[PDB]
Amino acid sequence: GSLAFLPRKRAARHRGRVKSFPKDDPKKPVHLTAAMGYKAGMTTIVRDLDRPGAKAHKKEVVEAVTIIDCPPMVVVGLVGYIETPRG
Amino acid sequence: TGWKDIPPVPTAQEFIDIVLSRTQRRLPTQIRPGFKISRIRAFYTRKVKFTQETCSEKFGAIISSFPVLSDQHPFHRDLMNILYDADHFKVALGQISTAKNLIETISRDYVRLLKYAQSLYQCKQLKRAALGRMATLIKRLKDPLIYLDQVRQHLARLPDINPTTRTLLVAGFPNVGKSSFVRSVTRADTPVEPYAFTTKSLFVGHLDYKYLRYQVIDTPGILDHPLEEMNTIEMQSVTALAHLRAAVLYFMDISEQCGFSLKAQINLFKSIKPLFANKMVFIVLNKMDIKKFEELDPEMQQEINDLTKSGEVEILRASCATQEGVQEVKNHVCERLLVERVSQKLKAGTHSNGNIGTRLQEVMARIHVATPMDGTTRETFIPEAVKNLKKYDKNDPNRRVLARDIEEANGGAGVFNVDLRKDWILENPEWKYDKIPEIFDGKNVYDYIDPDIDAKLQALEEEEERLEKEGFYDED
Amino acid sequence: KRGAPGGKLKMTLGLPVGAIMNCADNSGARNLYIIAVKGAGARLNRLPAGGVGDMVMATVKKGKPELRKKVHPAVIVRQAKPWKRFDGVFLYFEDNAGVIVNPKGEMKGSAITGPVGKEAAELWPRIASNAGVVM
Amino acid sequence: AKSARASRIKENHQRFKKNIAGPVEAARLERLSAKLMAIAQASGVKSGKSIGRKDSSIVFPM
Amino acid sequence: MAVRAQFENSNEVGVFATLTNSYCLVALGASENFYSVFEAELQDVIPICRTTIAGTRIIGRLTAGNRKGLLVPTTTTDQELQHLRNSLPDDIRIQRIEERLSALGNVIVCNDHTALIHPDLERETEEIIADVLGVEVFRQTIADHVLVGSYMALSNQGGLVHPKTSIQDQDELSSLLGVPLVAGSVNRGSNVIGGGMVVNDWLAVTGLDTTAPELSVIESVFRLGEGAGPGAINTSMKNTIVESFY
Amino acid sequence: MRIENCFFCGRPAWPSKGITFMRNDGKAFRFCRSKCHKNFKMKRNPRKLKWTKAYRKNAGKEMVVDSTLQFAARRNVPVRYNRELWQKTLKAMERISEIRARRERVFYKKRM
Amino acid sequence: MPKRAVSPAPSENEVDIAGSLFAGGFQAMGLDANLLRAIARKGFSVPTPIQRKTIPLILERRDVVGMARTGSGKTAAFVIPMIERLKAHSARFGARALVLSPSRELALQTLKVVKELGKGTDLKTVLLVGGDSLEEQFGLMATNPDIIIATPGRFLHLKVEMSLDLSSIKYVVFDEADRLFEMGFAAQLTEILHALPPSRQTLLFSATLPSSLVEFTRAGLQDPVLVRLDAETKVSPDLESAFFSVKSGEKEGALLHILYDIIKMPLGDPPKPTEHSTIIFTATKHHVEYISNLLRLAGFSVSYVYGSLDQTARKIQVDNFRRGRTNILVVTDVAARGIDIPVLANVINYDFPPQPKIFVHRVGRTARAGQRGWAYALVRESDLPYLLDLQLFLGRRLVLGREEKDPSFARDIVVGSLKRVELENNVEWVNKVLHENEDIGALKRVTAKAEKLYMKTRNPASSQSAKRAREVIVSKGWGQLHAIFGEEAANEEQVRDNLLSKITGYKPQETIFEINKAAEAVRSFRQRIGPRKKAPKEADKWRDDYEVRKKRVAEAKEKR
Amino acid sequence: ASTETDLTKKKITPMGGFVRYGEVNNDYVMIKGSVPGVKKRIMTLRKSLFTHTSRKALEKVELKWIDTSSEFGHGAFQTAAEKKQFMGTLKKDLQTS
RNA sequence: CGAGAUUCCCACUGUCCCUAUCUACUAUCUAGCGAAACCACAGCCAAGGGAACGGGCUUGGCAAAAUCAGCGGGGAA
RNA sequence: GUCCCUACUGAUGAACUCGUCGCAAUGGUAAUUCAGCUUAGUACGAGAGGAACCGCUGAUUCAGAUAAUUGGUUUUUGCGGUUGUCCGACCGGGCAGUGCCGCGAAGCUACCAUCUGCUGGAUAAUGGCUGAACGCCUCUAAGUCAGAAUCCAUGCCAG
Ligand SMILES: Nc1nc2c(ncn2[C@@H]2O[C@H](COP(=O)(O)OP(=O)(O)OP(=O)(O)O)[C@@H](O)[C@H]2O)c(=O)[nH]1
Ligand SMILES: [Zn+2]
Repeated sequence: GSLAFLPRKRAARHRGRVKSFPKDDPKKPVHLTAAMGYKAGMTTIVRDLDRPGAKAHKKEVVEAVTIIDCPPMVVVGLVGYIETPRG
Repeated sequence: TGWKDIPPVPTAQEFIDIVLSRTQRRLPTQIRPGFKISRIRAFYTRKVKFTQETCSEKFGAIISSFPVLSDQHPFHRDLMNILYDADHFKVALGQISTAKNLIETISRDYVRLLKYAQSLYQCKQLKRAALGRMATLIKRLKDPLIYLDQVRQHLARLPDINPTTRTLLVAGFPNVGKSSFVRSVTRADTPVEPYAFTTKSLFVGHLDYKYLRYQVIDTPGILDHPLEEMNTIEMQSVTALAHLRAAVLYFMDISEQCGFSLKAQINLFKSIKPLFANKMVFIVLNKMDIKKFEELDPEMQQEINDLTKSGEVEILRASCATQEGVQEVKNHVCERLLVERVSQKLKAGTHSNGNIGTRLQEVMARIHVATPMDGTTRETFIPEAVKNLKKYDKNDPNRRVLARDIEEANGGAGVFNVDLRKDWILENPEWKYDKIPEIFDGKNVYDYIDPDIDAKLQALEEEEERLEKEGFYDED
Repeated sequence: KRGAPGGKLKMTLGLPVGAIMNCADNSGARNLYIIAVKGAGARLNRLPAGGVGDMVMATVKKGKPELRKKVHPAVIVRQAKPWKRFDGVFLYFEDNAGVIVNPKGEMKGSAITGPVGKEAAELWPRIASNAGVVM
Repeated sequence: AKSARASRIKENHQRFKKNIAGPVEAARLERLSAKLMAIAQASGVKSGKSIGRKDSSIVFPM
Repeated sequence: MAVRAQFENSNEVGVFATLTNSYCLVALGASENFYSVFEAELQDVIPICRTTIAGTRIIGRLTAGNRKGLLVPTTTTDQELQHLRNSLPDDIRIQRIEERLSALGNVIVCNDHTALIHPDLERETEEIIADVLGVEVFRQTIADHVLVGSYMALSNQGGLVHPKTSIQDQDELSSLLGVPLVAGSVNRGSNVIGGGMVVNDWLAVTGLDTTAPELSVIESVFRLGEGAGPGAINTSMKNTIVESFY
Repeated sequence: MRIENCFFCGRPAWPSKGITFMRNDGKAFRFCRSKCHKNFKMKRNPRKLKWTKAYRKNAGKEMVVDSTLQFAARRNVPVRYNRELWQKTLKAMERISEIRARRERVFYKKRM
Repeated sequence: MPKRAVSPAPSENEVDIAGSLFAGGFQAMGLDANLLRAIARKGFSVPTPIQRKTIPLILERRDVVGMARTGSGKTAAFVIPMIERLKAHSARFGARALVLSPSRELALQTLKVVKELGKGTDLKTVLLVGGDSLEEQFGLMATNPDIIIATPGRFLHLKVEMSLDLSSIKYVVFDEADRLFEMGFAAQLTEILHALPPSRQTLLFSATLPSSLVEFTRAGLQDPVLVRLDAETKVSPDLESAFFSVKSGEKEGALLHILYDIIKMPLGDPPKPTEHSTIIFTATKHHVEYISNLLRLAGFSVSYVYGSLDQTARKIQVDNFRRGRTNILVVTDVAARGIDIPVLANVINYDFPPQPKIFVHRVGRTARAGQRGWAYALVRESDLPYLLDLQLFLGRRLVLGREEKDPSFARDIVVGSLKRVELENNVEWVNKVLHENEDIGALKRVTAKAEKLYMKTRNPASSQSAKRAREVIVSKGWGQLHAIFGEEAANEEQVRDNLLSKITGYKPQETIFEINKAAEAVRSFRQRIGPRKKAPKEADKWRDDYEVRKKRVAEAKEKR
Repeated sequence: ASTETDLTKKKITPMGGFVRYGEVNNDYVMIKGSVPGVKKRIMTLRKSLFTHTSRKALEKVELKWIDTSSEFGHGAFQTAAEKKQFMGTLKKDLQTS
């Protein structure tokens, strides 16, 4: 197997840590970076492909798609981080 | 097809350097005195065998790749002989074989010596001695490699003609205008510089004549020498004229501007006449614009007509400077060549027996034209629009839009997305760019499309009203 | 160019090396013996498998005496192994069939018996030309 | 085949980023931030404006 | 006027296209070279429909029709039928037919006057062909080949026929059609004329590998260009044919 | 997209559902489930099998006649696009749906 | 993958007449009355020379090695004395006669001959070939036959399986031993030889005598007498010979020229051999296929028979040739010795044979029973030394070009060049076909690779043959026209080629580079070369034929 | 689950509800392809760290329909309405009514 | 039911694998009972350690209790 | 003429009051190749033939995932069928170390199915800029630019 994913470790937390966020520049307008939901399941869709240069262009394409139930999330806190020579 | 796919050959020092580089780099290189004597001898004999193998494969590639002189068409063999002395080429390509064979002999010799070697220093000096023998052999082979490299380079940069195909040779004295004629008739670049031997090699162009390919060859030229003594350039010229089964055109000029007397051209042509007796030959009076065919002296006219007397010769006029008659002369000569080729093709298959060849049966099947016995012609639908629209021309500025130009403006092959909605034709225009329902309540809207469905629904509603009057839903 | 089709989507290849498939064209062969699949990758212990629209080396084990025990390229036309199609449709054929083809694309035969896969017909134009049934 | 980390491919990817996906993601994030704002608006010491103290392995013990 | 064109790199323009008098159908491709060549030859005199049949690239061999009507197989979908109907003018009828022989272009070759069908074609399919296309139908094979559409091509001016057809077979075929016929090769000698080329009343498209003699004979037989060639031109330059095709 | 009708099982087979198997003489069968696929492979008669729609049909258990059933047919001649036509088609679709529901109910009522 | 996967299937046909170092009716030979009646019923009225020479020796109980072509009656030759020695079935357990044959078809042919010639006798004959049931062979051995006809591998397998005792065998026949050795049966042949008792009479019938076969016969036969088919090596005086020096690039066109003009062969299907009977002998099976396809494209009636061809295919081809449906027969060597070839009128060898004796066999294949025959050879510069070995072997004077006005084409080996005009036209048409149809080009490439391998694997010539090959190449006769083309031709080409001879004999003064270090090297090189002075499935109720299938199942169960 | 192509008023949840999950009544995200995790598990969606380099992104999607047959079996009835209409009336439903 | 018409297979092997069948061998936990071999003292790794002698020693890398389950490194002719 | 110690990994783990949300030193690190469209029958070329950049679309291998759909597996022993036996017979049973035959959910799966695989800097060969040694000259001496699938980090995994 791949050496970047071994030894096989259990996930310390059932939730899942984000680790890395997109890099910040002041110029864009304000926006959140993340959201959460719950994997409900998957269904099948058929789509009019709009990929120029593809063999199946402008044709019915059948794909499998995951459904994530996403109730509205509630803001309950703010946190302020400071940049330090130790991170 | 040619001879350009001939691998380059190195010099002596080069070949030594690369061969020793392979035997150094491609095999294990470390051995120790503490190792077993059997493994030591195996190591050193593997070195010797690899050196043998690389030398043998390289020399084998070289020999088997150079051309085999006396299996080619006589044009080719004599052309490569005049360019490159055949006996000397052959003694070279000889030395190289004998040298390779001696390499394999030394290989077995030192293989037995290493097999019976008894010490590491023994194997040391044995391998050193063997590799020294091959090094000295190539060192003596230094000069053949240079000669063969030069012949390889030219044989690569050699024009490739087809002796069998329809060919037209242009010959004569130098400066007559052969190169000018060939540039006029075909798209081949030939130096037209005005000095005696401008072209030192045969030049080749191609033309089309009612959808048929012809190859035109320009030869350098021939002087008054009686073919016993010649320059090599004149020798390749005469070899082409003698071994290229083709139409022959001899370009001569009434003006002695070429530097040779009309009598000199007459003597040269009668000398080369037996070489052209079998063929069809065409003397072309060039530079008629500066010196026409009338004004020269009557006995000169008489001698050129006496030359004309024979039945396989023809006379034509041309002026390559203004291109007065190049089209006409090429058309006429190639037409007669085509007629002769047709005659030969008919004879091949019309040979005496009474049974025609399968290819000839096929050619009659192809040439046969079918026509209805009734002789009636069906009426045709050609519209006046395509009758009077304009022809499609790429350089024309005031151009149509073109889907290609729309594509290039809006991206490329994988960028532009074509829209069929603009091509849709509909009664109400804003109908376009509208979604079309397909499935509804699990039944196909398309499958249930039908005109007069309003009247059919009215009929169904009348039927349901009759049923309701019948009480077709009451509970008892 | 090496004899590998260009512009082919993924499918469930169902014809391994060494497979006895039946013949499709009127060349005279009764069956073709898949012995080598052109374009297959280099993986150890993995038997090269071919699908519809792939030229595969074939050998006539049973056929007319003129054409018997002859090796020439051939392209897969029908496969009984189920494969899916981009419209989400899983389909398979009754048999395993291929038509003898030269490496440029000229088929030795003249008529193709039975139906022809859309993949083979699209990847090779003359298969569509000389194929009387393509579905 | 050129590596995924090849300099030429990196330069082409940067050009694509700056010329194609740029404006699309810009307009996307513009409408997103607009809807974010829609939802969102949908004594110094005694007041807390001056920052004070709340409520050592860097310096040696003294 | 016959132009050499490539769909992507294949010379089987007949395979990738169907061309009739009142319309021409072009397959959907990653590029518009092929559509643009057809519009260049036909600057909007007749509709050029970008059509796909049953999700297939091979429209030339999966549809057959003439001016009066178009025939497409069961395998095509409702979207594609609506594509053909809406793109095609009202003067033109379009029909989907149910045949075991799906390759309708292969089993059917037709012009504004006549039509030829596969020997094994169904009777109901024959009658629907007749009443939809408004043409009369005969049953015939081309050089003992059953795929008339692929192995041979029709035009109201003239026709090009399988090269190996016997003289008597060619004579009877030409008589029953009522149009001039010539047996010849296309695409540098490809045996498949119908797949090699597609031709309408007043122009033709071939592959680039078609040689100049066969280009000229196509011009003559199909009365293209200035119409100077009725076939007497082919007889005049027979010598070129004899040398080239020996 | 077009809702297929299952050959053996009968039911309205959907895209990405069922398998397609065509036999070399040229005929293609769409199977809604592996159940009907295998039942057709095992040479069973759909007439003999009781759960099959066409048996339920031939037995008279499911109603056979009437203008509504003549409405359901595969159309072979296409028509140019028109919002008015398609929307009147949709309201007709609802109207026909209630027709079929009521008439199936009453047919079963006289069956019992 | 399967292009020369193992080796060229026709390898070579090696013969060693040095094996000669080993040493008129049936009523006159006095066979039994029943055997005479069986022979008369079979139709053998006059014995052919092979059995006329061998049967008395076999009746005298001497070991025999018989050099005889296929079809001369070798099977009858070794079965008639065998039956005459047996005369009855033996009540004692143990086989008495054993015959070993290469293939099952030849074994079946031998079995049919044995049955037909022993109609009436109580001799039990068995066939043991691959593919048959081992249990059936065990049962046959239990029934205890007196005569066995078998292949070496199957016979060895049965012997190992049953621990069979061969001490009772007194009569041993090796049919087609050269074919046995070519197929590689030598190991089990030697094993069977060791297993057989020393007190046996050994007959070995072969068309060729390879060195390995000679060694095997010397090691395993007790004073063998070598019988040969009369004057098989004596070239018939009625054989006319012409040899053509041809280049590789013009060589197919030269063959077409010989077929078109020299023989004047009609084109198309012909309307017991024919009047022309053109056979061509080549080196490799790839050459056979290439030449066959090219000639059918040209319009000839060609049948091709090569070494590793399918049995039914080769029978059909040989039947077509012998019944005259085809006029040309293309074969290398192996299929030639294998198949029955009737009297021929034209023989052409495409690839010159390495061995003069192979050439002798190939030219004795024609001109038989006093009939005149024609033989044309295609000889290259590399094939010239083998031609010189041939002229030494035949003892015939060499006529190069036109050194003699009227050379005797039967007694003098006449070599010349072919006519340039028709040569070039056939070369042009060959080139056109090669450029046009790709199949022929692929065949050209594979036959070129096969020819290269054959050049490496061909037996070399002699040093002196190479020598006077060099002097022949130096001589003028190599490039001159053949004597068959006419004295008027001789006149025109003699008027012309003399200045052409001067052109070809040009010694250039300096190379074009002389016209740098490379130039200096060329000049020094020049100075150096300066010249020296099954039951049905269970019935299903839903199935339509439920009751019928149930009845079938019940019937099968009753049958058990 | 209703799409412009088919005016079939239904939710994203197929017949009988999601197997081992239930029926969703909230905002939901429908994403292409197989995605790590199992049912009932928390899924963390986040933005890409880098601006995209393919037309797969900024390719606009147009849908046709969503499979709403019961995934608990090999069903082919998208809506209860069409199911109760096609199957007709049953004896248990008739006795209840 | 139609002589109903048409299509596919059957071989051997002193060859390999799988599945099917037969015989034989196989079983865990907690309670209770309960040995033996062996044991100068203990075992991280790298280079050095004249005598192919390292576990001592020198210089370093470093070095955090205790269990269960896998795993690999050492112990002359 | 012969069973011992311990490193490592995973899972646990005592005390630091319990719990939530985080940081990241450190260690590992992953993508590979081929193909098709356009460029283009263009540049080039006597002919034959015949590119590359940009852009687009696929495929091989490897890696991490997933069961919407398709095959496969049935201690779900679910539904239907069925073989023989005995209990005198019904009955219901033992029955064939779970009887066999069809279809079958869920689950598990499949190179037998689907998805995904990412960006900055510094460099080596080399090509340069400015310019001394050496009044010419020079990529080098000072200063400096570009440049390989290279290296280092982000993206990823552990914490
Ligand atoms: N006025 C005139 N001059 C001509 C004509 N043709 C050739 N020339 C002269 O020929 C000169 C060049 O020589 P070429 O045209 O090459 O004649 P050539 O026979 O090929 O001999 P080379 O020069 O050695 O190649 C030009 O300078 C012209 O002056 C012609 O038709 N008219
Ligand atoms: Zn079903």
